[PDB]
Amino acid sequence: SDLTVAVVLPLTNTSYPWSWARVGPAVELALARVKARPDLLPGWTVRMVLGSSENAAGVCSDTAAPLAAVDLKWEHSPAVFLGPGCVYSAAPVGRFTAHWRVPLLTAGAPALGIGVKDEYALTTRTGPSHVKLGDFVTALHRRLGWEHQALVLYADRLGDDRPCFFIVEGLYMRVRERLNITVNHQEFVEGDPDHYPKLLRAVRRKGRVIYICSSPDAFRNLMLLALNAGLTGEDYVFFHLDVFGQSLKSAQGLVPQKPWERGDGQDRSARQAFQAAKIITYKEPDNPEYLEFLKQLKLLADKKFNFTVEDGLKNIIPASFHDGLLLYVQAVTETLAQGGTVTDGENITQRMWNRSFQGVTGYLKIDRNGDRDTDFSLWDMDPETGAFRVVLNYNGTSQELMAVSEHKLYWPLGYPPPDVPKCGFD
Amino acid sequence: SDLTVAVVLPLTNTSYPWSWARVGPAVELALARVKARPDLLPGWTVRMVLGSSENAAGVCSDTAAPLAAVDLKWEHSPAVFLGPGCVYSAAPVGRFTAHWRVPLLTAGAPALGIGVKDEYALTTRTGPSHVKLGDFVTALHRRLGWEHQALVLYADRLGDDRPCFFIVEGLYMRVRERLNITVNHQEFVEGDPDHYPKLLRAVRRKGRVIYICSSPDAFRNLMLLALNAGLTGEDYVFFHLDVFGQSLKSAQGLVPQKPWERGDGQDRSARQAFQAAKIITYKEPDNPEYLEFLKQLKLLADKKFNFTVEDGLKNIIPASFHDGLLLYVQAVTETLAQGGTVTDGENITQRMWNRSFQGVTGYLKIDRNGDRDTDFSLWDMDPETGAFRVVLNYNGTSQELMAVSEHKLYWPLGYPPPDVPKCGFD
Amino acid sequence: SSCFGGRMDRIGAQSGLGCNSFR
Ligand SMILES: *[C@@H]1O[C@H](CO)[C@@H](O[C@@H]2O[C@H](CO)[C@@H](O[C@H]3O[C@H](CO)[C@@H](O)[C@H](O[C@H]4O[C@H](CO)[C@@H](O)[C@H](O)[C@@H]4O)[C@@H]3O)[C@H](O)[C@H]2NC(C)=O)[C@H](O)[C@H]1NC(C)=O
Ligand SMILES: *[C@@H]1O[C@H](CO)[C@@H](O[C@@H]2O[C@H](CO)[C@@H](O[C@H]3O[C@H](CO)[C@@H](O)[C@H](O[C@H]4O[C@H](CO)[C@@H](O)[C@H](O)[C@@H]4O)[C@@H]3O)[C@H](O)[C@H]2NC(C)=O)[C@H](O)[C@H]1NC(C)=O
Ligand SMILES: *[C@@H]1O[C@H](CO)[C@@H](O[C@@H]2O[C@H](CO)[C@@H](O[C@H]3O[C@H](CO)[C@@H](O)[C@H](O)[C@@H]3O)[C@H](O)[C@H]2NC(C)=O)[C@H](O)[C@H]1NC(C)=O
Ligand SMILES: *[C@@H]1O[C@H](CO)[C@@H](O[C@@H]2O[C@H](CO)[C@@H](O[C@H]3O[C@H](CO)[C@@H](O)[C@H](O)[C@@H]3O)[C@H](O)[C@H]2NC(C)=O)[C@H](O)[C@H]1NC(C)=O
Ligand SMILES: [Cl-]
Ligand SMILES: [Cl-]
Repeated sequence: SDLTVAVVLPLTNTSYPWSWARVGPAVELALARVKARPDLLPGWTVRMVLGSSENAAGVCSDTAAPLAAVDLKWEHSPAVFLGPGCVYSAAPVGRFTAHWRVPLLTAGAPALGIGVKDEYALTTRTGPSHVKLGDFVTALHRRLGWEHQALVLYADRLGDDRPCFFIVEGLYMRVRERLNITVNHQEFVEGDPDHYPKLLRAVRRKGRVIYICSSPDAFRNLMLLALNAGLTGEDYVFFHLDVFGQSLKSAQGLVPQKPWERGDGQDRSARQAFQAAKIITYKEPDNPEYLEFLKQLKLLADKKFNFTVEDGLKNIIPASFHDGLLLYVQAVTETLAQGGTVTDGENITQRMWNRSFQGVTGYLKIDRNGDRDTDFSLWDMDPETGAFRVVLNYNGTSQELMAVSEHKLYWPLGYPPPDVPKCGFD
Repeated sequence: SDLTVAVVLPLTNTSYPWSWARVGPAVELALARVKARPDLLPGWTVRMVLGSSENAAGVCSDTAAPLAAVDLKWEHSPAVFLGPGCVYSAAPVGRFTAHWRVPLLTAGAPALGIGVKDEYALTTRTGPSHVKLGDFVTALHRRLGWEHQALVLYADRLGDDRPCFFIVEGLYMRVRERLNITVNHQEFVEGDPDHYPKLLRAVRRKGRVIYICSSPDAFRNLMLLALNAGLTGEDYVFFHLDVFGQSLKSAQGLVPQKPWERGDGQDRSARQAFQAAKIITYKEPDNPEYLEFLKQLKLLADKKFNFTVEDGLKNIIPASFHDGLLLYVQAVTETLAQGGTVTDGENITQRMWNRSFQGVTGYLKIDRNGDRDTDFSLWDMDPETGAFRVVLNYNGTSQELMAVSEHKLYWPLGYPPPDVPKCGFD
Repeated sequence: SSCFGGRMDRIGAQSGLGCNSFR
């Protein structure tokens, strides 16, 4: 007569895209629509029981989260788990829920190994995955003739969820799986100056198509050092893997978009350097339903959660929890319509998998593997104004690259420079 | 009035050094001696509740084990956990017990990361640690002039506990922490022939002091390929990191010791190749108490466990669980003698740490970090007979290398070859 | 380190990527 939904997310820390101050009102919006829909679980009263994935210091934990999962499992015996979003939180919990035969929904956990559903059984991802980034890079390289060698630089803060490692892992593994070109890689520490000589040296020795996963300031500094060192768009192209677009403002206002502007009197040199820089991000959903969702999300989050949800790419994560929760309820409704129960995790999961759905994020497709296809945008600067704008869009499902607003990809030489230099790298 | 000891180990699989078929009777012997000792917990009746760390396939699991720990924690509220020994089993359980403020004892879990007692609080290791292997290697390099470069090759079976990775990790980190020499490393897959050209190439390009962590057969094949390629003891020295001495028989009988002998008509070529090979192992405890312990262990394990405990270096693990459990009981006895309780994990743990103890393994020392100092042996072949024998012993506590039975370290050139070649590696 | 010291979960050992591996 009622559905018990267990939630394991950061219930107090509001810094994550999957924080409860941000996913809570999104999910409450979802349940509120379930009530208004006579075609989704009629008569059922879906309840939620919460558990925090963060430890005493307030960061998501590889211990707090699995402990909270067990706690909710024996106290309430839920039918489904929601979250966690952190990789190190979701890995033990996913293995627990897989062993319990309970479905798991999260718009986080994008890491490669979560994709091994033979292990993370009944885990459905409704947000971005890092192999899907590999899919975008693959399509990019096929469309620009880069079929030999690319360099990947990534950095992480000690003690975090290693976001840039998992991003690069997914890109590296998928791109090599599909193109079998040489993908060199190098980890660095952002705060460590000793690595910047090393990195610049590697940049001009290991690759000319260069992907960097780092903070905005690290990517700006590297560009400034690359210009200072005579590394221009005629030979090098630097892709910043900024999937949440931290180096940009939101797509609602703040016209125009300048990631090289900093106010430190280096902005004139940074713009000239950023002519060789392009920014890869997740795609902002275009559909109006998304904008109405943000309006309601901001209103609810400020109302029953004392939080101020700001505009930006991170909001696709609570939008995807909202869409994933609606995706699940219909699956459960369909399972009940054929004599099943809410505990047939296999039947319910298979109903969600390999399926197209319409949500606030627009068209979303769950692939045969249970992971949402992810759309990406490619930002480039206008050589006239210097501001960055989307010039290329990747549909994750059809794996097609489409030009945006009749824009062209800026190249100092008119065409992309080769991924291999003249007479080798020497 | 009674002490509850929770156990998370492989209760069915008897393949691990820390299997219950082998640690069970050792622990049984320990509790049996606690009864006989009026000075160890008088009146208390120590009980044991068991949980299996293996999953449905019968291998130790990163999921079964933490689940069993939770299960025992709420069902019985134990005062101490015993095990697990697998690294991926111990890490989540260790973090759980550290969050529960419950002491943890294991003679396994030798991985570097377990050494972070700021995370793995109240975890006391009474068996070997892989940083201690670095200590041995450091002392070795200091005593033979190798202070520049060494190469490390390691391989693992896909899906196991990655033993050779954690071995090498501990050696890598510790040796580099103390000597700051270049330690090159390369992973390979044993069953993959494509790596043997690569490895042989790396051997003669990346180092001359070479450590290999692999199976016996892989190390033999590598030696055979090294001889076939003209790599002799005059320039190269190959250390096999065979800590449990899988490539050797037991030290009780089976005289003599020939790891190159295989019976495949290649034994004549393998002996000549193994002239450049030395084997690093744990040290067999010399004390008579150890021999009497094995006799009783074999008897009990065949009696109440239907298992046949065979002679070999692996038996130091159940001996260390036995010694570790006795070390605990005295600590609890001393805590009770000063008004504490059995739940003062911090007081009990500190009483065990930085402490010298006498057990069946002889002198054992728990360092300031809660880890048992580990003694190592160095085997070398006699150029007359070809059989291998211990020629060097490392006391983990004093960090001294002592010659064994007046033997000398065999060198084709009379002295060890330099860790750097003549005019560079080119 | 680029390869060693990074946690003890099988999720961080799906590719290496800091390590020198042939697999
Ligand atoms: C990224 O690529 C995806 C794959 O190419 C796109 O998916 C396609 O999405 C469209 C709709 O957005 C979908 O179209 C049809 O889907 C229904 C199932 O086949 C079909 O019944 C619909 O038809 C009905 O409605 C139309 C009016 O809309 C009527 O004219 C018809 O007579 C009928 O009543 C609808 O036409 C495709 O099937 C779907 N393709 C795949 C392979 O799933 C994504 O939309 C695209 N995303 C973006 C943002 O571009
Ligand atoms: C690896 O190195 C370790 C450090 O060098 C060695 O540890 C040493 O072990 C010995 C005993 O094995 C220990 O000796 C004394 O320990 C007691 C504490 O100091 C001390 O009270 C003892 O003295 C008593 O007994 C003797 C007879 O045995 C009498 O003559 C005395 O009058 C007294 O009544 C005992 O002498 C060292 O203290 C200890 N050193 C350290 C730094 O801990 C390990 O033994 C060694 N292992 C191996 C296998 O070689
Ligand atoms: C909410 O989460 C934030 C990110 O998850 C967190 O920010 C970060 O805080 C940690 C402290 O836990 C910083 O890191 C340190 O971690 C260990 C534990 O003290 C230290 O040993 C390390 O040396 C390191 O100093 C991160 O650097 C920091 N990162 C950022 C971007 O701020 C917030 O603190 C959390 N806030 C609350 C209220 O819980
Ligand atoms: C007792 O433990 C032994 C070692 O922990 C175990 O040996 C190993 O068994 C596994 C099977 O679980 C083999 O590996 C395979 O693992 C996965 C799961 O099927 C596969 O996808 C892999 O491709 C791989 O084939 C190991 O190779 C094997 N190792 C050895 C040295 O034998 C025993 O099977 C366990 N026995 C019992 C009765 O539980
Ligand atoms: Cl989380
Ligand atoms: Cl174990």
